[PDB]
Amino acid sequence: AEREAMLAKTAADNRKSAEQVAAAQADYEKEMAEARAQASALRDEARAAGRSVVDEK
Amino acid sequence: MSIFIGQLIGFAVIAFIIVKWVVPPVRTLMRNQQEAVRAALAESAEAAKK
Repeated sequence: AEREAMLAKTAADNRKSAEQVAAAQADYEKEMAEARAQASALRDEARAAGRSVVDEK
Repeated sequence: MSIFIGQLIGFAVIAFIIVKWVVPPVRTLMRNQQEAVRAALAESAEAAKK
């Protein structure tokens, strides 16, 4: 029974590992993309504020 | 006396036959299964490490 357990769990752990490398890659990429998107939005807001201040002045 | 000896020679022949032609397949069969199980334990260990 435990022979079986080990074989199957080893299967799922190599599964976990193969899925977890992809999950770490995807999560790092998602966090990086979110940070870059927020940076771009901050730069765009800075440009919009510059346009507003130049227009008002 | 004579019967014992003759059946003892017969047992010697049987032992030789099994050791030469029956022992190699079975012992090594068990042996191959053994190798397999140990290497499976090994794969499990590796996966745990992974």
